[PDB]
Amino acid sequence: SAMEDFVRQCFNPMIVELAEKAMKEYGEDPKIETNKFAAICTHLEVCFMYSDFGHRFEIIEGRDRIMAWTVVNSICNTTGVEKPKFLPDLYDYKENRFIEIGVTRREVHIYYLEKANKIKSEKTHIHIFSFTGEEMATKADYTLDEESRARIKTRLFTIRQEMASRSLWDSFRQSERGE
Ligand SMILES: N#Cc1[nH]c(Br)cc(=O)c1O
Ligand SMILES: [Mn+2]
Ligand SMILES: [Mn+2]
Repeated sequence: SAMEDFVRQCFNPMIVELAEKAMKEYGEDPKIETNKFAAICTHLEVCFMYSDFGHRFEIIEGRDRIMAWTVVNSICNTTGVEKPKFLPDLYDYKENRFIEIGVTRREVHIYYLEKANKIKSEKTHIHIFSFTGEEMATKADYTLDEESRARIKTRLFTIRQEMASRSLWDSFRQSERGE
């Protein structure tokens, strides 16, 4: 029950509510799949931090599927960018490309390969963050300036260390749930 307490204590209510909604979609109980719960919250918060550091970015993640696809289709219709096969996380209006955001407890390159093999689209930019301050991005183009990426890396490390002080990090990292 400690993972749920930590989640509600370190993530703001909006993020927690969105994550619980995602889990209700999956038919998953956040009191049981606690690690997936924390992972969902962390990925949501990274996506929102990313989109706020720009308005440069359009947030697709966190919307219900109806709204997410409505926004994707609006962007495609008004830009001509090819429609992604999977719901991406953001749209970058400056570079004019969709972005998939990855947050992993494994090596950034392994998860990068996983994401790139999955989405199978040369056009969606991919950006992977770890909990150790590492990143990897398509073409090594990290989109953001050093300060914003620093802010995200700090937040992720801090989440890791909070989990560690509560003896939660070990279970969370050995689990691939949420990636
Ligand atoms: N939608 C969605 C989604 N689901 C998992 Br699992 C990992 C992600 O990075 C992501 O954007
Ligand atoms: Mn997503
Ligand atoms: Mn993502």
